[PDB]
Amino acid sequence: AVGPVTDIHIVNKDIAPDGFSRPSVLAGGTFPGPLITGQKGDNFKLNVVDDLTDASMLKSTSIHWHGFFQKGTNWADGPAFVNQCPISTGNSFLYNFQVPDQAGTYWYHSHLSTQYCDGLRGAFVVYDPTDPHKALYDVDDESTVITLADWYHTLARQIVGVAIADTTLINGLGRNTNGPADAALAVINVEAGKRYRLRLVSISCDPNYVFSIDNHDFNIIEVDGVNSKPLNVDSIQIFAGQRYSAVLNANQPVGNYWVRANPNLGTTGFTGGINSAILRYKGAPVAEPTTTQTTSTKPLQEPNLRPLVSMPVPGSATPGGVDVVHNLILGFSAGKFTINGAAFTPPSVPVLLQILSGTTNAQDLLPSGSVITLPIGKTIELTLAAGVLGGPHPFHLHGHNFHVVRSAGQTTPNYVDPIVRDVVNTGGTGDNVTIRFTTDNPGPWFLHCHIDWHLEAGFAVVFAEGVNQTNAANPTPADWNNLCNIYNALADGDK
Ligand SMILES: *[C@@H]1O[C@H](CO)[C@@H](O[C@@H]2O[C@H](CO)[C@@H](O)[C@H](O)[C@H]2NC(C)=O)[C@H](O)[C@H]1NC(C)=O
Ligand SMILES: *[C@@H]1O[C@H](CO)[C@@H](O)[C@H](O)[C@H]1NC(C)=O
Ligand SMILES: [Cu+2]
Ligand SMILES: [Cu+2]
Ligand SMILES: [Cu+2]
Repeated sequence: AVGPVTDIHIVNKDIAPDGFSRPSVLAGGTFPGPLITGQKGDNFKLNVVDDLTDASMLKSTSIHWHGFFQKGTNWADGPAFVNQCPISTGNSFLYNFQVPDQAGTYWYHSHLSTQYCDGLRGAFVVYDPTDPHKALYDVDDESTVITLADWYHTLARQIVGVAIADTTLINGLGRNTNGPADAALAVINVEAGKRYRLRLVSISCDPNYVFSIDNHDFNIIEVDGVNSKPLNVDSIQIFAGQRYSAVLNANQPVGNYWVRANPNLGTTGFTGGINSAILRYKGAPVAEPTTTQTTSTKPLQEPNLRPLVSMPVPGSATPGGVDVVHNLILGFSAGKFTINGAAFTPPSVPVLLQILSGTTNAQDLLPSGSVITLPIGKTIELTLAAGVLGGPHPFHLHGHNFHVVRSAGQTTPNYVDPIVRDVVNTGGTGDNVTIRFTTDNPGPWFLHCHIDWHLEAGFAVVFAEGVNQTNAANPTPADWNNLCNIYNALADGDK
C-alpha cells in the first residue's frame, strides 16, 4: 500500500491480465493500481505524476477519489472540465485534501473521458482506529481487499457501438472464455477459525457482479463508506463503484472454495473457471476448487441495510417533503443519454473555474442545460425513475452521501432508517429510486451514471451547489490555477 503522502506515477504499460496483451493506462504500473491507505483524519497529499505517452488512451489524465466529500477542496475532486482541467503529460499535480469525518472502503479512478476503463483504477481504504466493528473480525489488511473489474480487449476509444466487457478480473486476475485456460486465478488466503473483513470494491466501468463464495456467507458491516448494522447475506450484487465490507468467518473445512463474481453482461457463468477466484485455507492443496455454488437463500437486498448509527432522513416523511425537489427525467435520444432533455458534453472552461472567475448567474454556467444550481443549507430530494435503455444504471453523486429513501424494487419509501451511500442502482421499468441529502458542501458536483460508457455518452448533470459560497469555500492552489493554461497549450496530438 501507499499513502497518505505519496507520488503516484501514471504510466503506459502493455499488460495481459487474462492472457490477451494490450496497451493500458496504469497507476503505479499495475492493474489495479496500488492500494492507497490512510487513517481517519489524515491529510492526503497524492502527487499525481503524468508520464503517459500513448495518445490512443489520452496522454492527459485526472484522478477522482471516489466517495470523499472534498469539503473545501472541490478543486481536488477530479472530474475533467467540472473540477479541473486535465493534468498534462510531463507534468505533476498535487491532490491535497483531508478526510476528517470519513472512514471505510473507497476507490480512485481516472475521471477524464473513458480512460479509467483503460486501466487507471484502484482501491483506497481509510482505517478507523476506533472502528466500532473492529471486534467482529481478526484480519483487515491489503490481503482482504477484493476488487472486481471488467476488462476489455479493445481500447476504450476504439470501441465501436456498445461496449461489452470481455473478462472479469478479481484482484487483477481472471480467465477469458476464449483465452488461455492456464491464465492465473487470484487467490484469497485465509486460516481456519479466523474472521476476515473482506473489503469488496467494484472498480467496474459497466457490469454489476453477483458476488458469492461457495459454502460461506457474510455479515455486511459497511456500505460505500457508511457503517451498517451487521446484515447476514450469502450473495451480494454489487454495482459499478459500490463498496461493501463483508465479514467472512473461515468456518468451513480446510480446502479451496470458488469465489464467484457473475457479471450481468458479456459471458456469464463459470465454465473453465471464468468469473472466478479462489478462497484457499492454509493447509489446502494448491489447486482449483471443486466446490458447488449452492442456492442463495439470503441475497443482499438494499432496503434491508440500515446505518449503524442513527442518520435521520432530511425533510419530512412524504414525497417532495424537502426544500428542493428535482424529479430527473432520464432518457436517451439522438444517440446520447439525457437528463431533463440534456446530454452532458464537457465545457472548455471547467465549471469550478467558471464560477471562481466570476460566473455566478445560473443561466450563464456552461454547458447550458446540464448545470442545475442548488441553494446551500437546504434539503434536496432527487428521483431517478428508470426505464431508459442500457440499464440497470447505477447513479453516483459526488461531494455527498445520500439517503436511499426508495430503492430499486421497493414500492413504499422508508423515511425512518434507510441506508446512506454514494452509488445506487436505479433499476428498471416501474422503479422510482429516490435519494435525499442536505447541501452542506459548496462547489460543483457531478451526478452521473457510473457506467462510464454512459457518462461519456452524456448521462450526467452538474449540481452547482452554493454557487455564491463556492469561492470562499474552495481556495485553490497555484498548481490547480495553472492546469488549464498548460492543457490548452497542448497540441491536439498530445492531449
Ligand atoms: C417518481 O416519484 C415522484 C414523487 O416522489 C413523482 O413526482 C410526482 O409526479 C406527479 C405527476 O407528474 C406530480 O403531480 C407531483 O407533483 C410529483 N410529486 C412530487 C413530490 O414532486 C414522479 O412522477 C415519479 N415518477 C414516475 C415515473 O413514476
Ligand atoms: C449569486 O448572487 C448573485 C448576486 O446577488 C445573483 O445574481 C445570482 O443569482 C446568485 N447565484 C445563484 C446561483 O444563486
Ligand atoms: Cu467513481
Ligand atoms: Cu465519485
Ligand atoms: Cu448507465
